[PDB]
Amino acid sequence: KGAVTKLKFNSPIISTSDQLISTNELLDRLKALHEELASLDQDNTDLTGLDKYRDALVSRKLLKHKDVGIRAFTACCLSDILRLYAPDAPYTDAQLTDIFKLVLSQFEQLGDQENGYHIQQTYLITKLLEYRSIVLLADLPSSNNLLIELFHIFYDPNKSFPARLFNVIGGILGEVISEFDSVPLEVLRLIFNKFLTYNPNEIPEGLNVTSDCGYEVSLILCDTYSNRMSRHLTKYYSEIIHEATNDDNNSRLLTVVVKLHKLVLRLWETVPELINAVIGFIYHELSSENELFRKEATKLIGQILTSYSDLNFVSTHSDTFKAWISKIADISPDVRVEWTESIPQIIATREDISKELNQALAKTFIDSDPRVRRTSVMIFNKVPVTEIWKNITNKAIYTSLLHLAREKHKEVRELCINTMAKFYSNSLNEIERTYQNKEIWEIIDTIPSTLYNLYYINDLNINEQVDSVIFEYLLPFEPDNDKRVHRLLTVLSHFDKKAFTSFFAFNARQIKISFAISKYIDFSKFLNNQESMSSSQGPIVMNKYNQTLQWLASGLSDSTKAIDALETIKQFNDERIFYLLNACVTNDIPFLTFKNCYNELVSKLQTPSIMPRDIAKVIQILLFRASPIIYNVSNISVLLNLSNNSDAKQLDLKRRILDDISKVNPTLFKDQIRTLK
Amino acid sequence: KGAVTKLKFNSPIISTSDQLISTNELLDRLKALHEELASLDQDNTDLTGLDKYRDALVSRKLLKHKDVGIRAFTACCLSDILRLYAPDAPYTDAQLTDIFKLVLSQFEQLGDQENGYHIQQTYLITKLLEYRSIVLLADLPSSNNLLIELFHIFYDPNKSFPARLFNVIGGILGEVISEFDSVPLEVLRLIFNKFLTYNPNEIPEGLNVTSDCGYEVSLILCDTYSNRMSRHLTKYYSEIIHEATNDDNNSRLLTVVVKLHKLVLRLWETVPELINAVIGFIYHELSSENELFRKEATKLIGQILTSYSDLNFVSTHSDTFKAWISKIADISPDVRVEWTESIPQIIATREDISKELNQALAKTFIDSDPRVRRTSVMIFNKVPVTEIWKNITNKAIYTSLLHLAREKHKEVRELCINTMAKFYSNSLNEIERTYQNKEIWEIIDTIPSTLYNLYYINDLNINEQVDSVIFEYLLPFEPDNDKRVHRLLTVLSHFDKKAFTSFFAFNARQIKISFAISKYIDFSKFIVMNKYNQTLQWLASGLSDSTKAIDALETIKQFNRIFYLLNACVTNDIPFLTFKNCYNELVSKLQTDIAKVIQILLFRASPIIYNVSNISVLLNLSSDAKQLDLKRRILDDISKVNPTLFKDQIRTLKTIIKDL
Amino acid sequence: LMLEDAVTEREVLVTPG
Amino acid sequence: LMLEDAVTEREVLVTPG
Repeated sequence: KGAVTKLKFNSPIISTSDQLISTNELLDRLKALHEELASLDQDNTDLTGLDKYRDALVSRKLLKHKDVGIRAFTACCLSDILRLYAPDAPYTDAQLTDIFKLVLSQFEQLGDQENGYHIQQTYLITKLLEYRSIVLLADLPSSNNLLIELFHIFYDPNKSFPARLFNVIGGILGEVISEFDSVPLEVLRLIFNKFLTYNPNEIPEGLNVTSDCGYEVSLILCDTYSNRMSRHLTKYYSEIIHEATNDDNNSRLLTVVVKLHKLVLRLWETVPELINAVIGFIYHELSSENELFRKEATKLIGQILTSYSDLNFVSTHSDTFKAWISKIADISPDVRVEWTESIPQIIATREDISKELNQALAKTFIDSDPRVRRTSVMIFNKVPVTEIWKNITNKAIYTSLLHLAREKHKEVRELCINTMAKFYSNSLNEIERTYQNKEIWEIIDTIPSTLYNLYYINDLNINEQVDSVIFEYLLPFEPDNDKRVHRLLTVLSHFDKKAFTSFFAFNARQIKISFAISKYIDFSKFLNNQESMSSSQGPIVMNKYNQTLQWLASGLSDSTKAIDALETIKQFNDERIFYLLNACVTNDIPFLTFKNCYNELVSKLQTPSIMPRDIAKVIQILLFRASPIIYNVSNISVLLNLSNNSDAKQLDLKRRILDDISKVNPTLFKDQIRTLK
Repeated sequence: KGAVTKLKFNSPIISTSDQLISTNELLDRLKALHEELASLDQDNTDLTGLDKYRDALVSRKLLKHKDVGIRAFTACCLSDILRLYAPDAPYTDAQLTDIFKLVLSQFEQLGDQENGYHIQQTYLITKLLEYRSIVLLADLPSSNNLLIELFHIFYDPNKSFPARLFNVIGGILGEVISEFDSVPLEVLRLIFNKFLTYNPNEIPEGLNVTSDCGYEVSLILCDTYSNRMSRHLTKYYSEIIHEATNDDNNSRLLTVVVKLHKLVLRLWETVPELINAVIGFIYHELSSENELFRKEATKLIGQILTSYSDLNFVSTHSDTFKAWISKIADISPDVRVEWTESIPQIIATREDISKELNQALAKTFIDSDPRVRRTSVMIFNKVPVTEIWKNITNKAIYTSLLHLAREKHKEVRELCINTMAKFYSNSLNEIERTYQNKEIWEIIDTIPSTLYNLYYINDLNINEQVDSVIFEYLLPFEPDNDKRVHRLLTVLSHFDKKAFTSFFAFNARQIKISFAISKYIDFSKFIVMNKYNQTLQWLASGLSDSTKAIDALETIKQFNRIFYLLNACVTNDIPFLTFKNCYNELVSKLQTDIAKVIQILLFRASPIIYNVSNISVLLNLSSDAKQLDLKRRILDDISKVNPTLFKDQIRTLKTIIKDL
Repeated sequence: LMLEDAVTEREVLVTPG
Repeated sequence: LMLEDAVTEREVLVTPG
């Protein structure tokens, strides 16, 4: 009762009919009273000569007074009264609600344009938090509603709160909710949706200073008040799922869970510590009866493993990560594909694992469903060669990859062929050899042989494909005279006898093909001018060319596309194309100009009974067998003895090659040595 | 009975105990019989001296004979018999099934690696189509099963049929199914899923030599037999939905409809004539009770409108396109958003429509939900300026666009402000003026004034944003002293008095801010110490988050090069060229949080518009009357912000004014 | 509702002292 | 299943005529 400090303000605050107080006088008085109360020290203060105003500052005439100033000052005063009297809690619950609706109003106006009393309201909110009087709001019979309202105030989009207060707003909402056991779903929708509805980094721009109250608030709550929020997050997940589930609309559940998963994915990125609150649901979702939810859960954890996080998922939540890798054996193929689709990014984003991955992909590469096998080989296509070489190391993967090249299934086989070839190419142009990676190389080095062995299956499409693929990735057409050979040897380095016999056969055919296209043009030129409509050979040469064209078209998958193509070329009867074509097949051409005639030739055919595109894809593959690429001025480079001694594995190839080049057709071979002499 | 031609083959084909026929002999004999029969004439032929072999060629000893050859030749022979005896069909349905399982076998082997009788089987399939004998398969009691099998054969991925036969394979399946009224769903999922599972733009990677039977077949069926297939396509859609609905799994339907929609989207791209078969379902889906199906259906047509097609959707199926644009008034906001999200790509892809769109966006721009509004203004952000200027022309769009910049809703306000600024910038650097777009320019010309008037709201965040926006799009730092002014005048060209007062105030403030930040390090170098605190708190008073500034400057001062950069940026009177160089490096290194803090301060603190530009603003050619009157307006103030300069001339001018 | 312009031409981006 | 090589080392990429 007795104190050293004392309230020195004693002016009336209530306007009656007998004695009236002007609005301005009342404003000034309430200002004074506010300023004075603020200064008061809680412990050292009379407090007895203050009930007068305790009783006065709750009059509805002031609570709902027109002038905002009176209301704001009243708010502050009451803020202080609460602070001084506590922990006695002088007002009754009713009065306290009446006060706390006023404070909410003040908070509401705080986000509005300045009413000239922003400062008072700043004081209000700050001091309501500092002295923790705010939480009184929670012990009221209307607390839930007041909570919802309190939250809607600050999360309202139409309000513009300054950034300075965000830490305070997160405080207010922090404390007020820390007193709650069961928070209304509404508030939680409010708090959590902000993760969905506000994604930074979405608009590339100059400063991105824009910022958002509700989001930072959500972060403050989910970071600073994690321990109390997690409990609710769990309830949010379960309740939302529960709500969607029992919904009359039967197609909502999936749509909402797919959203929850996004909420989760964001939380993991922003506040990974919270994910613990719902990780169990996911864990159980992976093993759910409905395949779709397993698919989604798989996709989710798939997304998680590729996201930047201060925390580490496999360390933190190994339990479910194991359950994640456990989905390479899910009954539903869709789930397996869903899993397998995620690896490239994972590998591309984390080296954390090369153990379970290598364990899993091995099974994924020999799965009964061709979709997953395709999605498996797609790895070698989508993620860069280097990261493959670094991350995946299991023997079985490569063997299976190459193994599928002989598979019945077409769509897999083709992709396989193309992939492992482009891979072979890239797997030499980027990765060198050491003492430890050579262990798998004996597989990457048997790629060309394997490729060349496909010819033995005798399929037109496959032969066409291998033809196309070899000259695309293996034996390229660029970029110089020496390295083509240097690599050529490395391609020939690891061959079995079959690979050599086929390699040579393919070359033995080239001369017979050249001897055919040359005569093809020599016979096609017959329509340059009238030589014999029915004269010299009219009745006989037409049926030599006509029947000759079938010979070259007997090796192509779609002969009816071949016989049609070149006849239209006879329809053309343009000399340029004939000169280039003829030039490509005549044998003995410097390697460099061949490229020049070929590229222009193919480019020329583009964009002029059906589309020429065909004719291009026909004559190109047809040329790959027809023209000389390997037996040419390369000879001159193999001729130069690159090494005095050593490198026996190179000289035996020099031999293997030249020995044959001298045998298949020596019209070219014996001449260079003559030039050398 | 009497004919000119007669069967000249009369060797036995059935091996009995008394007389045995070697396998090879049987091969040769059946070969001969095949060859002979092949040449026979269908109408002009005895046909009586043939029953002998008709009866023999159904014996299980031949039909299911071990040697593939026997079976192939038997198949061919039978194929010719069917053709010769046609249309009488002497055989029983049973025998005919037994034959047709054999033919199916042959087709099966036709896609396998060569079996040595590939020729005979090619002949088989070809002539079975030419003489149209295949369709007999359809009038059997097991026809459904044989159909399913027949289709499974060719759509089999484990089989590799040569390309030359694809047109024929599309024929066989064409005819055989053209005889069916109720096709087992299996076949239709078979035919149609192929559109989903094989996209010819996913597989190009080198030579494009790849091809696939099932797909080309599906197209042939859906193209050449469109009239016959659409009829089924309808049934496929309805049945798929019906199955999905009652599938007990309650989340199945949506996944299935979203896939059907993809099927549709592919069909429109490849065979747009077929969409007629299901366009009604979509039409009714758009007006469905469930919002989600409306949403999906809406986006679908959204997708349609952006794809290259030999046909035109708004012309062909206007009925539903109207129903699509009818979705700007759907009860469900998600649907509205879904609609509004598709336009940017559409407009950039089609000029076909500028009437209904302009009609709609006006409505979309004043929607009660801020989401649709945001996604509306996003148009001006995502699609290039030109396409905007050409495609959308309605007054309401632009007015609403600029109008939303002053709306209570924040997320709208912000995007609005930034967007119309980027638009302003791009809308002068790229688009010229004409007779009727000037009417829109007179609105686009009020962007700078509107922006500068926003400062008067006195919101820290807004002021920060407008600050950021101005120096990014309106008054950039690029590229050299000579041109900046020329356009600076053009932005200042259309100002009201407020815009000028604020424009000048911003610079009257600039010197006082410089006067502080310059003093900041000068105060940090250490009676003034308790002024440092007040200036340092003062400098952060203009910022939305001062509590992030006061920490920032302590973090930079914690060190106690950058200091020189700051001084250089703030000292005033700096060659604008170096300003850029010191400015950029500072932020680039300072970035990799704090970076976002000092920049905004610099935008208000450092000299950009009042700088070495002045010597360039002084030099004129006389000459534009619209520029020279403004140059005074500017310099006049520049003399007030800093009288250090023009104090010498004007005084002498004052004297000569006096002497007068 | 719509936000309202609420200051005069004199005090804009002003700072005392 | 897996495809099986169906030509000899002698006749591979052979062409009659």
